[PDB]
Amino acid sequence: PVIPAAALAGYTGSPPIQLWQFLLELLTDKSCQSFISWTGDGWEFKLSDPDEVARRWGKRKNKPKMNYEKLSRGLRYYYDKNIIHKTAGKRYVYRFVCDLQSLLGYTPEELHAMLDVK
Amino acid sequence: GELVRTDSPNFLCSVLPTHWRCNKTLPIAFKVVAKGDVPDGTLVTVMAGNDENYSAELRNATAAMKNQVARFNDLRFVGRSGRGKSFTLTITVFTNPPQVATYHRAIKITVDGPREPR
Amino acid sequence: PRVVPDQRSKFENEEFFRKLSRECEIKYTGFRDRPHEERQTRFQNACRDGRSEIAFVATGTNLSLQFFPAPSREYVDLEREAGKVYLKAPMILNGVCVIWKGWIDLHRLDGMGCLEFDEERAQQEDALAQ
DNA sequence: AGAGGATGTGGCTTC
DNA sequence: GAAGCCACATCCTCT
Repeated sequence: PVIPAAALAGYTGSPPIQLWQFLLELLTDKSCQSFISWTGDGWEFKLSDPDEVARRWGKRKNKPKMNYEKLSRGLRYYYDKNIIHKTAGKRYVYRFVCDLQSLLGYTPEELHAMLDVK
Repeated sequence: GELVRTDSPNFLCSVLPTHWRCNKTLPIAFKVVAKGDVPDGTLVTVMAGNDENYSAELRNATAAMKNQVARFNDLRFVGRSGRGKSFTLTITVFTNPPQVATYHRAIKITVDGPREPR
Repeated sequence: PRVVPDQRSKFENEEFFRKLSRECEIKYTGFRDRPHEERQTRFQNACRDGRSEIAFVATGTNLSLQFFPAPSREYVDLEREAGKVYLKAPMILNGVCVIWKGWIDLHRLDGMGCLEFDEERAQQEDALAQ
């Protein structure tokens, strides 16, 4: 993990980790780029293998029956709260719309390079 | 249904639950019944609030009187009333001049609403 | 029964009214979920139309107001003070003829007001009821 | 594929 | 501890 995205997002062990914070944590872990990754455009990402992301989310939240169908519902709840938005027309592509730069302390360009995103 | 007197001698209203979940459809359609004669088509409105929330957000708080009955279709309380506190309803029948009938400690709205002990 | 027998007593006795006789803090309740800019234009333009939504913050008692007698003029002021707006609106609150009076900062969207009994309206009303 | 409504649940905090 | 606030987890109906 290049940086402590989880902690920089607000996660401190106290209230259980939130779905957006968890995704952030996968986006900053080189070993997960195989199923989830930044698209290279700002804070936009694409879940290349939703079922996998779902399983992890499930295991991490101790909810064995968790599936993408249910997780995507979680994501849609962020639309109004302006944490994450959907990239219209692009399958499984979403985008953080909050101020990750202030939180993480890095600009997208910087983080992408740090993670050797291509 | 079973009506109940309001703070005005000219209006009655159906019975609301004592505690309900916010933004949740009510168990019984809310109604405002007029004793005296109110011309059909007259608009009736409802508002709510208290020392903890001066003006609660509602949904579908407008109804038209017909045969002395203002039948509200799907009235919901969105705003909360505070721990152990209830809302004071203010019913307004738009005649000329406008007639308004209140109803204190009418209902308690919370994020969860009635929940079986854990 | 549009009104109550002791139409006058209720106002000078009952705690509901007495609590609203004195200068209580009032506030515009319209479009709470909208930018402050939109709440400002909406509120002013609405007064020009003779209506608004006010609630006595302290007690949280909301009221719908119609600024007309039982395109206004003496009921909705705008001159009395650059910025403020003085409103007047009669009604039959809980079987008691009364008149709402208060002002509102066109920018703060709040101010003060109160409910003073209405000898005349009460009179007539108690006549129709005989 | 994706949006959004309805309602139950366990983590946690405040009264 | 009850009673609040939260963030989902589940299930669905619709396009």
